[PDB]
Amino acid sequence: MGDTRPRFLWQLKFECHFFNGTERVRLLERCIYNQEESVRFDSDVGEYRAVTELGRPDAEYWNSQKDLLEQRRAAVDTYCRHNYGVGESFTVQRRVEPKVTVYPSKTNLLVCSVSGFYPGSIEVRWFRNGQEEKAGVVSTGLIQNGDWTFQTLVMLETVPRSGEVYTCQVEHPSVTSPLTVEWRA
Amino acid sequence: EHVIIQAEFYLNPDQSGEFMFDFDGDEIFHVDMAKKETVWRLEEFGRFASFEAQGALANIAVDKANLEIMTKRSNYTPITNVPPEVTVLTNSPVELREPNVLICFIDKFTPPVVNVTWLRNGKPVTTGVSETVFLPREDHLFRKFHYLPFLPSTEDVYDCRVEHWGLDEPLLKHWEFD
Amino acid sequence: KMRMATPLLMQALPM
Repeated sequence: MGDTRPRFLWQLKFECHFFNGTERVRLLERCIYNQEESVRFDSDVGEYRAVTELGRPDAEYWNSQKDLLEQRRAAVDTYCRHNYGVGESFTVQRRVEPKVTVYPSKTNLLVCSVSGFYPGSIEVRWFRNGQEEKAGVVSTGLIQNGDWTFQTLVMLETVPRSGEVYTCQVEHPSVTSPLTVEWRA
Repeated sequence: EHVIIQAEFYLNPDQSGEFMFDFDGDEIFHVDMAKKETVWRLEEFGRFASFEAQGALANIAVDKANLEIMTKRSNYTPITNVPPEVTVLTNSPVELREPNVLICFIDKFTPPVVNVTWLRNGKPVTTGVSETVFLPREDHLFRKFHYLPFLPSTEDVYDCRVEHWGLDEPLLKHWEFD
Repeated sequence: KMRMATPLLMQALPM
């Protein structure tokens, strides 16, 4: 890794934020130089605002072009909502079923692995003999694979004993009844 | 609740830039600037929508022109390098002779230039590998994913080699079947 | 068709 020549970076983000689907929409145009946001257009505000000194000129210059400000204010409909509609089918309503597996580790530890699922809202529970274990449970938290699936690991610290049935239970919008995987001493 | 983000950048003096849509942290697509074609993150996205690729190039031209202005306006203040955190992990839990995928997840860095090499037993591997573009983060740093499909063997050992201006030396991230 | 939003140009002859 050579070439210490100084770098200069410009980033544009148009963030459409949705609440209860189309019900409430907010549009955020952020302009960022060298990782610092310098000026933005917040649909809640309705005009450009400077975030740092560096952004002041653009705010004024763009604000003074009133035909553009209107284009922008409409964008929550012409862009944000329009786009929401086009993508919903394969994004908002994407459902992939988790795959669940159990296996022991040492540190004894039990490991529940839930992989390959979408969306990321999920509930994973441990059961000892059908008594939910709410303590001694340590989770890896959501992990985004980058391929539109998630994975996570939930660990139960426990000293097993034959005659004990451990269950990992998973709830997720992709399935109707919880998935369960059982592991025995 | 959800968020869609059209994210684009121009970088100087490298003269690199990208255009992409992000849904809740996932790439919907980006535009291949050279081929001027829309590249859907998952093939099946491409049958339920389309996008005017040329538009991206126009946007990138505006981005570049504005960069050039900001560069001078800042009086040539350069970006500060932020080295990434790197993490290797598998698509699913590993069972020998069951095909899996190794994931190199490069995160929390800027500017968006990295070098990533897959190292099997210390040797470079390129067979079947793939990667993502630079994905956006709220603090304006970047994410990037590299992928290496593989057969889990007990003799085989793996490394993800990552270089970036914010690092004093390549960052190696190890993974073996244990 | 998915819609693109277009960034504004900055003032080229600055004050």
